[PDB]
Amino acid sequence: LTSIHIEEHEIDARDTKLGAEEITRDIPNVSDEVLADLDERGIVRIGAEVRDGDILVGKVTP
Amino acid sequence: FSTYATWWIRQAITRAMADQARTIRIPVHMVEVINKLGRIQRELLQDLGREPTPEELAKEMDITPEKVLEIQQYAREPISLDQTI
Repeated sequence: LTSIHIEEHEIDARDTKLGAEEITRDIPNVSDEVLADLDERGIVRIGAEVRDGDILVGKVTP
Repeated sequence: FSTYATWWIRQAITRAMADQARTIRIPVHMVEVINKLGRIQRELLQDLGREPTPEELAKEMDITPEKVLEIQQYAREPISLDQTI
């Protein structure tokens, strides 16, 4: 009776009047260990098991 | 006095509509671009048929395509809280 449940998570970089949003790995005030599942581009590598609190997309606001 | 006052009526009305029409303040010299953007976007919607692109808008206005993005975000008239969705 084991099922597979896939939750979709959508986010975007829209150019707000302040500056321009970016989907990138690097955030200033974070730890290194949490920035692990992500690659250089700022998306998680495929098949990485996620705990509630993990980063799915690295995004930055101006 | 009609042909004379036409100036003052128009200039007063449009000078008011520059300020008090929007919730957020935007000066006449920085809203005229939004009004004319609206007008020429209506013209380009009428003539060519489809929606024109910020690049082509910036080619029409003769500006940096990162400014027409900045002026649209101002042109976003704000939305209410108590709305049935």
